[PDB]
Formats: sequence, structure tokens, C-alpha cells
Amino acid sequence: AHVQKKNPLKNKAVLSRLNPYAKAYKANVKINSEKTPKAAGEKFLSVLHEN
Amino acid sequence: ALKEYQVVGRKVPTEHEPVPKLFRMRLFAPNESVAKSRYWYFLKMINKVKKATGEIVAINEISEPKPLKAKVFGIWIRYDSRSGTHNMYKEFRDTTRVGAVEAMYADMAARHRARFRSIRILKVVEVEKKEDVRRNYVKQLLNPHLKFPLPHRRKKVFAPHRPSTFY
Amino acid sequence: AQGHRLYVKAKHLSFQRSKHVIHPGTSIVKIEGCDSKEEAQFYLGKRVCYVYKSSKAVRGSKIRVIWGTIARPHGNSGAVRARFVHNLPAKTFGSSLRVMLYPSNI
Amino acid sequence: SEFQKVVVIDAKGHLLGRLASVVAKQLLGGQKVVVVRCEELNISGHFFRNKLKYLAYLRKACRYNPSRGAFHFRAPSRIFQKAVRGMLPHKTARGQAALEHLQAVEGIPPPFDKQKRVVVPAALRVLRLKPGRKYCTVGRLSSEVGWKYNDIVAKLEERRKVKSAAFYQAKLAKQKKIASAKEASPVNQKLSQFGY
Amino acid sequence: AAEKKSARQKKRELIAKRAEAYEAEYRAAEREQIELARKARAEGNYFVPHEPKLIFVVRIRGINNIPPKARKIMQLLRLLQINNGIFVKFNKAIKEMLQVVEPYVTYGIPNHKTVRELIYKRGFGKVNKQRIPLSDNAIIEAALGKYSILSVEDLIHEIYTVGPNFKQAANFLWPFKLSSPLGGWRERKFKHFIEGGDAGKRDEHINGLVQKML
Amino acid sequence: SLKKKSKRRTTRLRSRIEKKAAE
Amino acid sequence: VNIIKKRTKPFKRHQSDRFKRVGESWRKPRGIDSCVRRRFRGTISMPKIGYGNNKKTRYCMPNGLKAFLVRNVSDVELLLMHNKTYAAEIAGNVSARKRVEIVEKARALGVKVTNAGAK
Amino acid sequence: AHFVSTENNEPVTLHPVA
Amino acid sequence: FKRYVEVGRVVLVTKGEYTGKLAVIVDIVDHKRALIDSPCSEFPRQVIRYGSVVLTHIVMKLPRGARSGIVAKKWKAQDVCNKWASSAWAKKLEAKKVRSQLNDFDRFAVMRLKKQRREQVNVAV
RNA sequence: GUCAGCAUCAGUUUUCGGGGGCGGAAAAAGAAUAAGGGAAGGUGGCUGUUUAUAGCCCUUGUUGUAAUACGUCCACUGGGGACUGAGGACUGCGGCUUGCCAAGGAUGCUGACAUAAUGGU
RNA sequence: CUGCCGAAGUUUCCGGAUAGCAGAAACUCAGAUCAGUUUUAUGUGUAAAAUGAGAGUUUCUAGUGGGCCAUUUUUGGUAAGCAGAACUGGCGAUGCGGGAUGAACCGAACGUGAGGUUAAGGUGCCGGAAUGUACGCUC
Repeated sequence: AHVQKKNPLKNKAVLSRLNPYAKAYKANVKINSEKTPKAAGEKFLSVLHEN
Repeated sequence: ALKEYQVVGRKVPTEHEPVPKLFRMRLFAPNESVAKSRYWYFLKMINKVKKATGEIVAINEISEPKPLKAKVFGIWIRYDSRSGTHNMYKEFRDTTRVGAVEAMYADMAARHRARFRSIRILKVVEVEKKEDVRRNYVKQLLNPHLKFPLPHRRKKVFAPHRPSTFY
Repeated sequence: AQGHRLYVKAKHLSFQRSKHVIHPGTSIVKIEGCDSKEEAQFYLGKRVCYVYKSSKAVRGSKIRVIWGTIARPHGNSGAVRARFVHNLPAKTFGSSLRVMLYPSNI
Repeated sequence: SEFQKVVVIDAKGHLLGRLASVVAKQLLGGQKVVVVRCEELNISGHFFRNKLKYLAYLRKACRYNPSRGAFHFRAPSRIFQKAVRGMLPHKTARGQAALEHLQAVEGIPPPFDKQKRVVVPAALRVLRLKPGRKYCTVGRLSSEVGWKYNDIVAKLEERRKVKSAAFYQAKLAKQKKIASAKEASPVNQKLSQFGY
Repeated sequence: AAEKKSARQKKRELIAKRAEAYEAEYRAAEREQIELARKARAEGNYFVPHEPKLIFVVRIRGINNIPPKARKIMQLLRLLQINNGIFVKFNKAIKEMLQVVEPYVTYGIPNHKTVRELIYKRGFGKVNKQRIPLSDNAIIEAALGKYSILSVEDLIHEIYTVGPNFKQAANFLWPFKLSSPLGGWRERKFKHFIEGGDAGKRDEHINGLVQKML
Repeated sequence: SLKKKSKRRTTRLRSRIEKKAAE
Repeated sequence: VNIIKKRTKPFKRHQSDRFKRVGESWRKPRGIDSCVRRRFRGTISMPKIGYGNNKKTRYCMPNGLKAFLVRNVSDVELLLMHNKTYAAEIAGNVSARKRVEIVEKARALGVKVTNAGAK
Repeated sequence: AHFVSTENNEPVTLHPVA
Repeated sequence: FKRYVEVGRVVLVTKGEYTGKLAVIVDIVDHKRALIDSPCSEFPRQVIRYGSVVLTHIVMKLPRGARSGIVAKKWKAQDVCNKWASSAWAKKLEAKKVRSQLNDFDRFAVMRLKKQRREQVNVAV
């Protein structure tokens, strides 16, 4: 058993054997689709652009 | 390449000092780990704040607010020599505070054979008026009529014709 | 007369070596016109050959050939490493090699 | 980039070390090199400094039979060949073969004055030496150490320049004719869209 | 016949649910930290991220010319060879260990991809004192079933989040045998990482080094 | 050399230079 | 499966080239300062168990069979069940009459003969 | 992790002294 | 001299990802650096080193430190575009680019072109 | 039998790209377009001045959920090259659907040559 | 002839017995103890968490009992060297890459091979690898 070692990253079939969840992963999700709230305190900007 | 880092830290809160002061420095380092290390070394050597008893509360990279505008920066430095005690002020004309720091490190290492550890940055300011500009070469760069020929113009070996090496 | 030479010219520079040890299995080949490791990526996998002559008329031919394959770039100047069926003799240092255009991918 | 069977290098304005290192590599590459006008080579440093160098090189001699010591060669071609040789494995058969594939000559002999003479950009003085820096010439250095053919080479080169310039005038006149007939044909401008 | 197939099928779905739960936890933890930092910045407040309970240590100096005091610690860290990487529970008892073997090892905070790739490619389990590759979940299940670890994803979670059984999981993983870095080290490698070398603590740059070693 | 004296130094001479630098 | 040998050159005793009294048969050097036992560069190699060849192809000729010494027709009969494993090699002191009898019997049995065309 | 307040804890900028 | 590093000089980028583009020195930083901009949108306003550019002979009036839009406006007003192309240097460069992008069939047609052009070789006696 | 060429795979590896998430001052810039401020290394004008017959700098609004750089991630993807083929009926873990599969280690399609190719000495 | 295991390199008492290092035989021990290690606590020493490893004893029988080099502390110093301790290292039983060459310098520790990638050191030529990039100094 296991005469040869197959890398799961390079083997789609071995990856399925080891991890029975890769079949549904949805890697990329679009979450920055609403009004992008520029969140930066004015005092923080002054401290950042200080001296 | 160096990156300007804003580093804020304080000692661990304790019943003696429930609200320690937050010390902030603007120091240049290739990465965050070097910046925090240089911050802790400076804090120990200035305020005698131990690295062990302290912690880092905020770290933020700083970009040049106007990187497309030519500026002149004056830099105060405390260089360490055979005697290990020196202080100079130098002026560099460029478009980024990082570039002026990069130029200053190369210059000091070229002339006085300095190192990153022998050099400690004291203060960096942007001199904007030609009146406060002191160095002659900087003034001759801010002259309104600056123009000069290009110096140091300089596989496929065995070129068949002689180089023009001119206009 | 110039309706031939479907191959690129090259020179067998030396073996793949350290300062004191040679590895005759793989040879450094200077393909001409190539000037960078990025340029050498085109010639990877091509068929380099060494064409020489011998006294005997084997198969009624005075000319014998040692085949070889370009393997990988060697340095920043565009030289390549080639593996020949029979490792090239040390007397071919500076001799000429022919790099065919096959197996082509263009 | 490319090679030829024989490469003729016009050593005027080149540097001794920079040219020799390029030449030594080409010889080991398997190419035949002919370096002409060896007396016009340049060396960094002012003339007096280089003269003391060679003079000190003259001091290298055995007590027993100075004919068994280092043979000091005064000719500029022999000076250049010594520089090349020290950059070659001359104690091995590969090094000896590379040396025999090189021919350094003073001036430009007739078999090589009617062939194109390439130059090495990596060895040119005008590109390698900062302007205003002191440099000597092997021709003057050799003629002061004991080379005794400076004047005749200068005279022979003057004749070669005159004969070659007359040939160029003939070729330029021919080139003017072919240039005039070049755009005369409408086919040149018909589909010159290919950049030719 | 049918009983084992049904049980294994249900076990397969159970692992999928756990892996889905773990993936959501990583996404939520990253997102909530970003939200906390954003709100601190908006309010002008400063938010301190938590200490990293996990560290990945790579031995960068060989077995020659090493003091006996430093040698014993690498024996206790199972760093018996150059370019060997292990997981350590970063705490007050480990900080002092790594501070005295600073010239001989490098370490930093590994992200999820570093841990996930290491166990997938270099993952070998210590089964009956043997180096058995983690080629299937049943290998982990029979060796870590007491601690409710059933698959590679469970093992990755127990290592990444430093769970209650992190000691058992880390001891189960045979020390990763990493190759020489692709692209090489820095010009001078045995200087401290801060001073331009490649030795000692390096924080989040252990990832950039490990991807070279994989 | 080229001057009067060899820049290259004897190996035992280098070490005792290192020793003299140490003390 | 093909037969591959980890080494082809024999191991020569050190300085057997230089001295005619020093035979080429390998002898392990016991010299304390022996640079050859120390494995210096340029020196010749020493027999090591790492040079041992494949178990499944050890003792096998290039053709893939194992030479078996045979003296008479009786010996060949013992090779009937291993004609695809062993190849009969007739001894060097077998007379010409028994040579042809051994070859014929092995050929009828289908057993290879390594040195058939001899005497 | 935990939060720290800067209310009445404004940061003082510090630069090394010659 | 014909070429001087001055505000309002058009330069040709030679080294970098913008090789072959035309830029104008909006501002001068120091002896080793210069700030340039180009009307083409693909060329952003940036600081370049003098080794990466070659000074072209074309100099156009330009106030110091002008913004990108006004630089383009001055560029269009003085018609620097196709003024560079009027030079024989630009025609050679563009012809070289066209020759570079030619394919095998185009090269065959070129051979027939120059063979027909060489056909005449007729001169007065 | 020897030696080659190609394809589809497996293991190790190297080298180019493409697309998409997320992060930072939710990059800094920048552009376009509205306020106000300042001036010059002072333009038109008349050495001195404040956008006019050049423009520049600073702040704010806006175009904005701007772009891009960068860090990071994709169980996203497209190529080029090299080394290797250990094991020998069936079991196993999986995937697609009894069957099929890249899923416990290479097979298939062809050639050339035997007076030579390979391997030797 | 091949293979495996493999030191001491010196205490402590009168040439030695002893111990130490290396093995063998026979026992018990896995809800157990160890450790050239780090924390915690009590006042550098003592005591109880981290990490690693299965941990113990009894018998008996080989070899070893030198030195060299270097660091640090320290004792005096002295024309200047150096001299006296301690300290753990390196060599000694050990080839290899680099340092042009090398008992003591930088890397690295060894079955036979293929491929990939590095260390130290390097990339003008001898010599495998940029007559690379950027900024200065020097005649």
C-alpha cells in the first residue's frame, strides 16, 4: 500500500481523497460591491502626516 | 528598498502606570521587523524603556504625500566614528523622503565608510524655500535657468563601426 | 547556394564544472543570436548535434554525428546546457555544433 | 551574437587589458583573431608610470645565462600577445592551440588592409576611461623601450591611408550612383510599407 | 458489506462539514480582525492584534561546530538536520529557547497556506515509530482518533489554531524535511535577520522563505 | 610588488599580525 | 527487467600498476596515513557494499540467465525445469565427445549453452 | 486580542537626541 | 553642443518598460534624475534616470513643473507629434519596428520587391 | 535484438504568462472639475510685482464604490524544457456514473537498423 | 575480503586499583521515569510547568589515563614579549566545497547513482557564473 507518494496539490484526484470538501470551496467572493466607506479618523491622518 | 514606518509603542500597563504614554517615531527600515527592532533600540537608548517590559501598539507604512513634486530635504544625523561621536546636517534634492534617506545612506557609506548601525537618523525635514537652502550644489540646481550637457553617456561584441559617443 | 542551413549555429564551450571538478555528462553550449536566459527558453528542447569526420567509410559515409538535446539555460549570457547521447570529447571545446529547429513549437 | 572564420580587430583606441580579455575568450571559443594596428593600443595611467612598469619588467633576469631568463619583447604586437597569453591556459594543449589561432601585427599588412576591421565596444578608451584621465600609447612606450620601427610604420601607414582613401572615394562615387538609381525605380516606393 | 460503506460515507460527509466549519472560522477571524482595525483607525484608536500562539522553526545551521548547550535544545526541538521545519507552541517557555538558538535557527508566524501546504506535501506521520506519509485520512484517524482528529483538515486546524491537542498533533508530525530554498538565502546567511542576514526571528517572512522551500 | 616589496605576506606572518592585532 | 551494473571497472589493489610484485588483486590498505583509505581526491575507489547490484538481477548474465556449471549429460537433465532461469556452462575439462553430447541434450531440452561452440 | 483607548492618551512623537 | 538637459526638451526612453516612447522633461531633479511626462495615456508622469533616455534635438516651450494636462495641451499646440516623425531618425526607427513585426510571408514579398528593384541597375554611360 | 520519434499519463523539478478575490491613508498619486489660500527658481506685462497674452504651490469639494502600485490568497487557469517508469492477477482510498477514470509506481502509436546501432575490452 | 557496533583521550585514591566512556548476559519496568534544555515559585542555589525521549538498574570485559590550538574571565604584568590558572570549544578516530597553495579560517560532516536546489566563496580572462544595475570616493 502506498508504493508512490502523490502530491495532493498537483493531483486533483488525491486532493479529493484527502479533503472531501474541495469539490465546493468558492475561493473568490465579491464583498466590496457596496459604497466603500473611507474609514480613517481625522486625528489619525494628522498623526500619520505628522512632523 | 527602504520603507518609511510610523511606529507607536508603550510599556505594559501596570498599577504604577495604568496609562503609559504612547511614544511615536518616524523611522526608516526595509521591513516591519527591522523597523520595530530599531524603534525598541532607540526607545531604550533615549527614554530607557525596556523592550521586555514594552509592547508595540501601532505600526503603519507612510507613503510620500506628493511623490511627483521635486523637493529638497535636510537631514540631521549622529554618525559614529573612531571616536563614535559626530553630528552633521546634509541636504538632498529628490522627489521622495525615502529617496533622500536612500541617498544619505549611500553617501555616508561611500565617504566615511559608515554602516546602517553606525548611522542613526535624528530628524528629517522638507526645506521648501530657496532662502533656507544652504548647499551650493542644491542652489545651483534650483537656479531658474538650469541646463547642462548630459555627462557619462556611455551582447553583440565586435561592433563594425566606431561609436558616435556624442550627439 | 544559400538555400540550406535549416539549423542554428553553436559552439561547445566547455563542460559543466566547478573550479576544480568537471562533469562531462552535461556540456555548456553557446547558441549564437541568443543573448539571455529568456532568449534561451526558446531553444530549450531543441536538437543539437555534433558533426565530425572519420577515416573509415562506415555505411559508405565519411561523416558521423553525435546527437544531443538542449536541457536548460546556463548563466545570464544565454548559454545552454546540452545532454548528448555520448558525452562529447574534450577535444571539441570550441568546435561547432548544429542546433536544429525541431521539435518545434512555433 | 555571431562569429566569422577570421575576425580582424582594429586596435586603435582600444585598451590593452580590455581587448586582450575579449580576445582570449574568443580564441578559447574557437575563433581565429587577427589584431592589427597593435602599436595604437592604449594603457591606463600616464606614460611615465607605464614606462617604469616595463622597465621594472626588464629587471626580471637570472644571474646564470640571462638568455635563460624572461625574454623581454619590445614590439607592440609582442606586448599585446604577452597580455593575451597570460589570460590563456598556455601550459596545456588547449591553451597552445588558442595562441596559434591569433596573429597580432603592427600596422595593417596588405592581406588585412583590404578586409573589414571590426572594433570591440567593451575595450574602447573613449567609453572606458573617464575624460581627462591619463593614458599612454603602446607605440610610444615601445619606441622608448627599444622598438626601432616606429618611423617606418608611421610612413607605411600614411601610404595605406592615402591608398585606402582613394578607394573609398571610388566606392562613394559608385554608392552615389546606386543611391540615385535606388529611388528612381517607382517599385521602391510602391510597397515600401514593409519598412525597406 | 453495506454497513462499512454507509459508515464511511457518513464519515466522509462529517469530515466535509468540519472542513466547511473550519474554513468559515478562518474567514470570519480574518474579517473580524480587519473590521476591528478599520474601526480603530476610524475612531483614531489603536488596536493590538493578539499574540501568535503558533510558530514555525527552520534549522539553518548544520551539525558541525555547535556548542553542546545549543545542541541539546535542537535535540529537544527535533531539529536534527539542516533545513528541517517544525511547529512550536509559541509561549513564554519557548521564547527563551528560541532566543538562545537565535544564530542557528529561523522562525516566524506561518499563515494558513504555509501550514496547509506543508502537511499536504511534506506531511508525514509518526506511526509506530515510522515515517508514514499522510496519504489518506484513515492513517490520521487510527493514530489520533482519541483526540477527535479524523482528516488532514482536522490536523491542519489543530495545528493552525493551536487547539487543546496541539502537543499531540505536533508530536505526530514528523519534522518536515524541506529542500534548499529556491533562489537561495541572502548573500550572508548567518547574520541576524534584522542586520541583513537570514537567522533568527523574522515574523511574517517565514512564509516567503517556506514557499521557496516547497 | 612593483614598488620594492611584495604585498603578499607569509602565512605565519599573517597569523602573528592577527595575534598582534588581538593584543 | 533489464540488468544494470552499478560498476564496470574492477577494483585494483593500490600501486599494483607500479609494482609487478604487487598483484592487482584487491587488498584493503591498513596504512594509518594511507590517503587512499582516507578517500582523498584523485585517488582510486574502494570496494563498498553500496556497489552491490540488484538482488533480482544479481549473478545474471547480460542475456538474463544464470550460468550453471555442467560436466555431463546427467547435469543438463537437472536444468530441465529452469531453462528460462539457468544457462548451462560446460566445464573446461570436458572432452570433445562429451561436449557434443551435452550440447545436443541441452538443445533438445531447450537449455541454453553459454560456450557451445568450443572443442 | 484586546482594545486600547487613546482617549486622553494622545501619542507623543519622539525622535532621538544627539 | 546641440542637446542640453533643460525643461521643455523632448526625450526618447531607451531602457525600461517604456522603451521607444517619447517624453518631455517637465522638471529637473538633479544631475542624475529627471521628471518626465508624455501626452499618451499609456505613459504616466514619472521620474527617470538620465541613462534611460536619449536627448532629442526637438525642444518645445514649456513652463517649469506643468501638470500633465497642460503638458499635453502644449504638446498639441506646438505639434510635437509628427514633428519628431519629420526627422529622418524617427523614420528609421519606425521602419525598423515595421521590419521587426514582419512575418515570413512578408519577408518573401520583400525579396521579390528588392529583386525587382535590383532588376534595373541601369545608369547613364 | 539494438536504437530512435511522438502522444496520453504518474513522480520530482524548473521557467514564462493570463484571470480573479482581499488588504493599506478601504494605497499614496493622478486626471477632470468647483471654492479659498499662497507665492515663486516672476510669465505676460511694468530691478520691482501676483495670472493677465505662461503657469506653479497649499487646502477643500467633486468626478469615486476612480485607477494603479504593492502585500496577500485562489481546493483559478494557459504553455515551454529536463530527469525518472521502481512495482507486476484481483483487493484499498476516491471520482464520474453495471461500468469508466489522471484513483495503492507506463503505457500506447509507430519507425529505422542488423554488412550497425548499443554495450563493452 | 566484506559487514556491523565503537571509544577514552582523565577524574578520584595508593605501576596499579577505582570511577567515567563502549559492549555483552540476565532481570523490572510503559497510570515510568529520565534530560549537557528552557520556564514558574521560594529564598546564585532550592523546589514544581514546557519540550524531547520508553525509561531503569545488577553482574563482567575489553580499550583509554596524552597533548595541541583557540575563546572568555582573571592573576601579575613587561622596555616589548609574555607568564599563571579556570572555562568550554576545535583537532584529535574525518574525507568534502571555498580561502591561489596550507594541522588548526569560512561552510559542510561521507553507501553506489540520476535530477533539482543551495552553503561558504564567487561571476574581466586563466575559471563554472552579469565587462550586471544604482550612488559615491580615489590618480
